[PDB]
Amino acid sequence: NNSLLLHLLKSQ
Amino acid sequence: NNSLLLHLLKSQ
Amino acid sequence: PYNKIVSHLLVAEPEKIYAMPDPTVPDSDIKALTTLCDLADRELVVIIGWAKHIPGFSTLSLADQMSLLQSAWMEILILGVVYRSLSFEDELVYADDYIMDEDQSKLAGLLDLNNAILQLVKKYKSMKLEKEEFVTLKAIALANSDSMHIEDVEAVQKLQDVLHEALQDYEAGQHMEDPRRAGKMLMTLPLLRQTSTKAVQHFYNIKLEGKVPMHKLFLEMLEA
Amino acid sequence: PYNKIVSHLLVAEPEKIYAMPDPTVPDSDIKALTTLCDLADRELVVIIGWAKHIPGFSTLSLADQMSLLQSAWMEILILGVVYRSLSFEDELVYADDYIMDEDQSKLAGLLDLNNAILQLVKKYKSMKLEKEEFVTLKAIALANSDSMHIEDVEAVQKLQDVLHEALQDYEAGQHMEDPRRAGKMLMTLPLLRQTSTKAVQHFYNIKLEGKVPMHKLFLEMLEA
Ligand SMILES: O=[N+]([O-])c1ccc2[nH]ccc2c1
Ligand SMILES: O=[N+]([O-])c1ccc2[nH]ccc2c1
Repeated sequence: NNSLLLHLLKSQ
Repeated sequence: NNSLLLHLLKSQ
Repeated sequence: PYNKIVSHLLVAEPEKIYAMPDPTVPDSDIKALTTLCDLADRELVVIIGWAKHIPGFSTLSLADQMSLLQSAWMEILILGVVYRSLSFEDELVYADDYIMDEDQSKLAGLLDLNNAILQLVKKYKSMKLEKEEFVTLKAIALANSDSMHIEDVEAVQKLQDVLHEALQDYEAGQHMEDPRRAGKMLMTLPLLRQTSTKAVQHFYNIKLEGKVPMHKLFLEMLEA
Repeated sequence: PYNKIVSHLLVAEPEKIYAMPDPTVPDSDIKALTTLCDLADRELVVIIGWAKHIPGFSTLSLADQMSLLQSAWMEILILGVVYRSLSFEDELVYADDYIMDEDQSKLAGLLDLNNAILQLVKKYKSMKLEKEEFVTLKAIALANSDSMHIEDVEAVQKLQDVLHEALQDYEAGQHMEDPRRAGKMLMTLPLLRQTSTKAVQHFYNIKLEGKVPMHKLFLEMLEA
């Protein structure tokens, strides 16, 4: 859950 | 031209 | 007027991005590799936002969205370079400011990888690949990326089916002279998969040698 | 009654061949790898004679016939194992006398390769792959093998087209419930290409370590 990929996928 | 693959491809 | 999915992918197509190799740094393999990894890092952001425009991609679990991108990202990057290169001869358009010929590929240690990318270019030139076909194949490459880690197998199959249908509908309307054109386009995906595997192995090894700096997102996709 | 090319490929399908692991030799990674390389060596002879039954293959230059086989041989070997494995669960039927489960794959150092072969098996089970589709995909894998060294590009394209047409004709007649089945079958080829590349790299490395004896023909295909 530290993943930049996950962060950008959540990013609106 | 020493190739076993070529030999088998020529083989009748 | 043709398939709406194809029209939608065309409008979702991200804007060009420049490599901007540092003009103060001497030319070297390390500069060329730094520049390409930096360009890939920035394109990966743009690819994540693009995937969200693909009908049904945003409905998958974030886990499945990550899995598809972790498997397909280098195929997506390679297809972009391939499309940009179609009007060139024996040159790869990484970016409008970063066009590599054979000499430059040799200087970067990329001759073998770049010759395989040029093999993809040669096949798509002979087929007169259109932008419509390019953007549909990019989306199919994402949906068909064969991740070992998919949660909702049936939902990922439905995404493949929707995009495959769009390609077939596009080809049935635009290319009546060749009723097998859609299949010929799908038959280019194995070489894209093969070239992607070669690229990832090559940049993973460069990561190991530790002489080329790489940004967080590129590193995360290489480590996946 | 269906497509003649498909009927012809079915009758050209070679007979089963046994692994015959040496029952006097203790079980080990070296025995398992020796047995598989010996089995591949014998199947490669059978694959060469099979390819001659493919309409138009024998009309190519011997150079182009060699190029196609040098690129596709491991895909052809893998598809055979995949087809034989479709009624099994988490086991690979190399031969009726050589069925590997996860424990045996671990013991041979083949867990990662065999998990990727099992991924192909899982997809073809879900699609209810038929023998007709198997033999047509094997021939397509040969014709679409993306050799860098082709002399008669247009003749190789015509071979692809003839076999692609046979698959489409087969699916149009046998599978009216799914007018995209031919394309779905073509969309399995990237994973076959990826798994083949993994297999060749793995056996090339075993060749380098020099602890597993290999016969002339297998060695020639690995060195290509
Ligand atoms: O093949 N590559 O490693 C590769 C392909 C496309 C790219 N676009 C930006 C960087 C990059 C690298
Ligand atoms: O994957 N392999 O290395 C592999 C695949 C199929 C085979 N059939 C006989 C040997 C063999 C090896």
